[PDB]
Amino acid sequence: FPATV
Amino acid sequence: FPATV
Amino acid sequence: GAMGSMERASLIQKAKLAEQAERYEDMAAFMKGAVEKGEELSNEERCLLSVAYKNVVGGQRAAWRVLSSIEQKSNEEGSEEKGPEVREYREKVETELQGVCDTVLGLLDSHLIKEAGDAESRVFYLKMKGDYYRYLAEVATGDDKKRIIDSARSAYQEAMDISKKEMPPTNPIRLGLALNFSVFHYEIANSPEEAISLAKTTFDEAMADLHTLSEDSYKDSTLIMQLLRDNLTLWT
Amino acid sequence: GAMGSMERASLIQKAKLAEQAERYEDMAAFMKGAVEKGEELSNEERCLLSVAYKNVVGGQRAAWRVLSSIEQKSNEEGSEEKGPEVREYREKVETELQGVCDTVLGLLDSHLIKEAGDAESRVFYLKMKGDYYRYLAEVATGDDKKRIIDSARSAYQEAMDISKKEMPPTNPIRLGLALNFSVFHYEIANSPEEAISLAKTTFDEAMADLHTLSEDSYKDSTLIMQLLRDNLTLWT
Ligand SMILES: CC(C)Oc1ccc([C@H](N)O)c2cc(C(=N)N)sc12
Ligand SMILES: CC(C)Oc1ccc([C@H](N)O)c2cc(C(=N)N)sc12
Ligand SMILES: *SCCNC(=O)C(C)(C)Oc1ccc(Cl)cc1
Ligand SMILES: *SCCNC(=O)C(C)(C)Oc1ccc(Cl)cc1
Ligand SMILES: [Mg+2]
Ligand SMILES: [Mg+2]
Ligand SMILES: [Mg+2]
Ligand SMILES: [Mg+2]
Ligand SMILES: [Mg+2]
Ligand SMILES: [Mg+2]
Repeated sequence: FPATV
Repeated sequence: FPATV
Repeated sequence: GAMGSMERASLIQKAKLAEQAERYEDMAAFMKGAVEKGEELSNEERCLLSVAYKNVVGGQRAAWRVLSSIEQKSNEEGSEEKGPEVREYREKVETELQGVCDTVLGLLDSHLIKEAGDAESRVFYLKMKGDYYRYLAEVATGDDKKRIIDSARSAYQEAMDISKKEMPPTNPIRLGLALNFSVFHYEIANSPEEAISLAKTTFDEAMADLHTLSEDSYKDSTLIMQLLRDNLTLWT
Repeated sequence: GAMGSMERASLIQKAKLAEQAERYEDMAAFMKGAVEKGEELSNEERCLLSVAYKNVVGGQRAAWRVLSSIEQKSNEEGSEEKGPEVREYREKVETELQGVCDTVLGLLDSHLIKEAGDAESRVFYLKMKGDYYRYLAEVATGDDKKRIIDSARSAYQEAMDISKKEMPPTNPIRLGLALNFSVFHYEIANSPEEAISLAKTTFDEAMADLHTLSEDSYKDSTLIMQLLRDNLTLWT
């Protein structure tokens, strides 16, 4: 999965 | 901590 | 409101303790209680609220993905019928996830966003609104799916508009908003080119503004810029 | 019983799914429902019950230790008064932990132990009874603390007596019982010599019986024997 914050 | 199962 | 009898300051203090103890459901309940006191939140308090719910919903999303994968495999050809249980349990986790998202969106709508006038608070809350609609979109399949996606898009877009007018390109909230909206484009809106363009332009504009920053601010900004780069590497 | 309307087999199936999704509270609730159907549990079902509650209570214990450490530091000299909140939140987690332990002990008493006649089931359940009284003892400070410790000791001792008569020295349940009873001696009963003696004798008697085992049984037994050795290394 891609990075999110 | 010591090991328990 | 089960936290109605506890002092605001005590709720914040216990949220911090719950974080130290990795008790994120408790942390979220304490922060919900703090929000429901009706006062605006400080920068640190907004972080506590976001950390708490990000961890709760993140665990739910991870579990939903495991169960959805099992359910998909159970529906392939040659698979042996195992009954309604996988679907039922995936639905249970899904309904709990939706409940958490609805709770967060409810706090944002009643009344955090409407009282947030500074860019650092308003952008942060609108980003959260986009994020929680995005998590609803990940599990949505009904008549309202397009409206859920559009609600995420609209919140992110309002946050973006404010952030570009009122924040420097290295502001970590602006960067994190762009990171997440780019992920929205890639994973939710089937717009990988928009996702890539947004991540790249955000990264490049931040790079050009790093020269203005102290060492500590530089560390904060470059941390998020690296996440943009990580996603670009995944996608290209 | 909230799980009263769900089939036993469906509860077991969902417990396995919950384990795959790392949803241990759900797993425990499903296994509690299965136990409450009133039938005996198979070897695999006993494992599911134990894994579920071990993970739930293990997380509670870890959180309790974090909070207890903060509370101890808040009571040292030179520490600034921070109010009742640390104690209150430690007490909240403690009460939840005690509730889980009481639930497990209740399932064992109503009526798993009394129907367990084979050594593999009876030893396993009596070991669990010792374990959950041990977790109660870790947090106990009242008039009943010595009785809680003695309840753990008594359950472990009955399990030990059966295990030595009815199981080979390499049986993994016998080994795990001895591992945990040794930890009880060291951490709860202030009996480090008994803890060390038990771990060493258990290890040596298992070593001498490994020659009787298949490759797969050997792997199972040596895994637990290594935990005994690890504790001996910690303690000597
Ligand atoms: C100081 C205020 C504005 O709030 C933060 C700023 C930076 C951080 C992190 N250290 O960069 C942080 C972590 C937090 C937490 N997890 N409780 S609150 C928080
Ligand atoms: C086959 C039956 C008697 O039950 C087990 C035996 C061995 C194991 C482990 N693989 O050694 C195991 C793990 C389990 C789980 N966590 N759901 S049940 C289980
Ligand atoms: S608000 C929680 C504290 N911040 C963080 O954990 C990191 C990820 C380091 O910074 C950001 C979080 C959220 C945003 Cl919108 C931006 C940076
Ligand atoms: S019952 C859960 C499956 N078993 C295990 O996870 C390990 C730790 C490998 O084996 C034992 C667990 C419990 C006992 Cl009493 C003995 C071995
Ligand atoms: Mg007040
Ligand atoms: Mg649904
Ligand atoms: Mg644009
Ligand atoms: Mg029936
Ligand atoms: Mg108490
Ligand atoms: Mg003896």
